[PDB]
This record gives sequence, C-alpha cells and structure tokens, in this order.
Amino acid sequence: IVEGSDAEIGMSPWQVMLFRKSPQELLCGASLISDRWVLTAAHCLLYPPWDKNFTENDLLVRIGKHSRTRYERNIEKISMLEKIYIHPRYNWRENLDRDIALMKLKKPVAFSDYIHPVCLPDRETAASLLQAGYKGRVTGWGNLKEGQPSVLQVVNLPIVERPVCKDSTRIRITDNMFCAGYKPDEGKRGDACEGDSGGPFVMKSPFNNRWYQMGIVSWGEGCDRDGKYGFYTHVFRLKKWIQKVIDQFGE
Amino acid sequence: DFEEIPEEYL
Amino acid sequence: GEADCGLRPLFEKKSLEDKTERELLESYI
Ligand SMILES: NCc1cccc(Cl)c1
Ligand code: NA
Repeated sequence: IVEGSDAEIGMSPWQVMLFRKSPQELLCGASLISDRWVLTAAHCLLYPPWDKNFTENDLLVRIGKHSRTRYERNIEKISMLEKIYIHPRYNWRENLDRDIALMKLKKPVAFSDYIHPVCLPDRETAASLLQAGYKGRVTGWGNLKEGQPSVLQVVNLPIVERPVCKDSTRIRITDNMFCAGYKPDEGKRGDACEGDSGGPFVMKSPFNNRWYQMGIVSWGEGCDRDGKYGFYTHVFRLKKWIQKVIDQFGE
Repeated sequence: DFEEIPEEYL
Repeated sequence: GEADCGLRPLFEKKSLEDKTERELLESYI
C-alpha cells in the first residue's frame, strides 16, 4: 500500500496472507469468505509470463495477522490448501479479465477477535455502493513505494468514473473491473502496490453496517502514479462463478 | 526476512 | 453467505468505530 497508514488491531479480520512455503515469502493478499474458503486474484496463483503456476502444496494461508514478518503466536492461524480453483475464463494473456480464484482450506479455521469472514455483495448492495465517488478500503502487506511495511497497511480510495478509468490506460477495461484512486488535483493520494494483489477492496454498507468485499486487488500501472488508478476485480459480477464452485465443492 | 513458522505447517 | 459476515469482533460487535470508517460513510452521499 502506497501512502496508507498502519491497520488497527482487528480492523480487517478477513485479511489473509498468501505465503510461499519455500522460500518463505509473501506472495499476495487474500480474504476469508467463510471458515473453509479464501478468495484471491487468479494472477497470484497463475501468471505464465512470470513462470508462475502454483499447486496447493506450494502455498500456505496465514489468517489473523497484523505484523508482516513475525510469527504471531496465539493470534494468527496458518492453513494448508485442499484445492485451488481459477476462473476458467481468467484472461492472463490480455488484460487480467476475471482475475479471481478460490482456495478451499484443508480444515475449518476457528474465528476469533482477529479472524472473521467478510460478506460478498448481492445485486442490490453492488448497485447501491459501486458508484463513482464512493470510497472503499484496501489493505495489504505490499510495498510502501513503487521499502516494506512492518504491519498491515490500510488506504481508503474513491471509486472512479468508468470513462476516466479507461482514459488513464491503453489496456482494454472490461465490466469485470472497476478502478479506484484519487485524481491529480485532489491532494489526497494512495494505491495498492506489489504484494497487495489478491487482497480485498471492501465497503461498509450504510444500511446493515456490514463489510462487503466489492473488489479484489488486480493490477495497476506502477503504484500511486498521478493520472493512473488501481484496477480491481468486480466481485459481484463473478458471483455466479463463486457460487458454482462453492455449491459443488463445499461441504 | 520472515520469522520461521512452526515446522508442523510444512 | 454467513449470517455473521462482515461484523468485526473488535469493532461492530462491540459498537466501536475505527479511525477512518466515517470517511467511507461520508462518501456514500
Ligand atoms: N500489481 C499490484 C497492484 C499495483 C498497483 C495497483 C493495484 Cl490495484 C495492484
Ligand atoms: Na494515482
């Protein structure tokens, strides 16, 4: 996260760290959507241009964390993956269209003050909140600049008008993406950055006071560049896919 | 750079 | 999806507010 602040303890209890077994390192962010399911960006698991194709056994999820590098004894829980599912029409060749994956955990994770799932939006929560000007929240342990943070970082960013998103870049933007960030005039800044991918863009519903995951940190052109924005996977648009995988392979 | 995690998880 | 989703034990569950959530609410105009 570029130009954020330290998370408060328990502020993002659905935040998951995607951690490489060997070498020991952070791969990406992720989010906890139930006791055995974790949501991330497909490109955190599968991105051929960089020779990346992880299997279940290459990876761990670390849930309940605040510190990046510390083993948070009595606080975090570390889980092994039973199965990875990448969206069958994830477009890693062109523009990261449908940058979404699910990870079924080997065992249920226990909830706590520090571990708790986020909601996924329904049609109406999306229609209502996915509006230009409305701010969401992005958290992760990624680079602080285009060094690295001691603890989980947070930034609140405005959703941006779609023609403005499109006119910031040469990449073809699809309906499965939205962009967020402040404009050059606005004074305020901030963006996700490397290692933040797969993490959640969330919003707190003013109606039922619940946090919903509206986006997944997908891509940017640099980090916190003026005239450039972060691009997020439109989670509600892929929820039929989410629901299929879970109805079929969940218990 | 990362603190070693319990071996049980590997 | 779960009945208790999106309600944080250390904030919503205790009726405590985090330092910047009001920035979000203020944007929902
Ligand atoms: N490639 C991670 C990244 C960098 C900047 C912005 C976003 Cl949304 C994501
Ligand atoms: Na920017």
